[PDB]
Amino acid sequence: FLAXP
Amino acid sequence: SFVEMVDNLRGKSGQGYYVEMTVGSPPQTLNILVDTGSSNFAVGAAPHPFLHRYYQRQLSSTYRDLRKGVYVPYTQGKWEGELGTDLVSIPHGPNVTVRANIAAITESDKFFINGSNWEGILGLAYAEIARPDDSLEPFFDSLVKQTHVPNLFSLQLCGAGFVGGSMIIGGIDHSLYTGSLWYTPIRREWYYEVIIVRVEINGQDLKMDCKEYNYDKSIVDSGTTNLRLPKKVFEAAVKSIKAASSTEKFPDGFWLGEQLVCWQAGTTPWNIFPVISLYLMGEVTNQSFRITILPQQYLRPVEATSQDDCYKFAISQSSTGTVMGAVIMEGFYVVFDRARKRIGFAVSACHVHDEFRTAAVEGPFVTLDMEDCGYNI
Repeated sequence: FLAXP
Repeated sequence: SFVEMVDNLRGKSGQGYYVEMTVGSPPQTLNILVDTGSSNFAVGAAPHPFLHRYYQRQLSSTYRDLRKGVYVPYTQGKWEGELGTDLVSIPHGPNVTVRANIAAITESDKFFINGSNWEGILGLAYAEIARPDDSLEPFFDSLVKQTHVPNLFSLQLCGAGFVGGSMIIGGIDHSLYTGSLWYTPIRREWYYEVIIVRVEINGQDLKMDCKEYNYDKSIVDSGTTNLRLPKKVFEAAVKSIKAASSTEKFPDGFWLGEQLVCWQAGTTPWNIFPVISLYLMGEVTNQSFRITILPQQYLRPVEATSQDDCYKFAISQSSTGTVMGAVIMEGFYVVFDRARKRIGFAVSACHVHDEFRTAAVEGPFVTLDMEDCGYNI
């Protein structure tokens, strides 16, 4: 699981 | 009291831990995955080969539609969907019911897992990383705002041997862990970011710059399977683990989790693999505690057949920071103390271990310049 920041 | 919530997580072993929830009016039951890595509530809302059911907005009287689309990318997999709201509830949680933002997952790629028995995802992180921005109160933030539950939950993920767990909403169940709780400050409320100040393999310092361990960030994340390390740190840990366990030689492809290791049932020589220790910045100035997993946390079991047990190496590399996923959490009771901006670990009363070793939380340890360990920009 989030990806990016 | 919290006994109603003990044992409320199930899991198809290696496919993620999920808590049952109901959505809408009348309430359609769905198994939701528990994910402290993401901050988005999202349920499969249209058919897919892998999921045996989904969310039919059409049949929910309490369902509104927000009229804005959403895209979420996970380190593994991604989906896009439509943003609604609706009434949410949890059977084996608090008897409360809120209106909370929901993403209806209408398109996905390598997200849902075949046999996983879940159909949706509960992002428990903070709003700063919600998609498409921080105007999307994450489910929990609403659950607390709309009810009396206190700002805190704790997770006890339970691994398998040769799957279950408990998500305690709003409190700490003292029956799930042994010994003391130890707390590391949450560095910033976005991911659940923590700061690691020292790494040891069978007690041997990895001897790298403190920054390198938190390179980018190090987060606690129930959604991720492996313990994930930044490249310099990974390649270093693989050498040291290879070193210690060298009592057996090994395919280069095993440490990449491409090949599995097999032994005649039970004869798995746990004792030859090193324990792993993370030291975390403690609550008290110039202080720190450590946590230690066993081979039984980083060698996830995998159901080839026969009279042989097979394991996959669950430590892998990462471009985006340390990720203390299930491999770590499966050994502790983790308490996400959002209220007091901190995270606690205690030895989980159900972590797989052997007669001669067990997982550990232990402290304190005099460590200086710990603030100097966090990375920046």
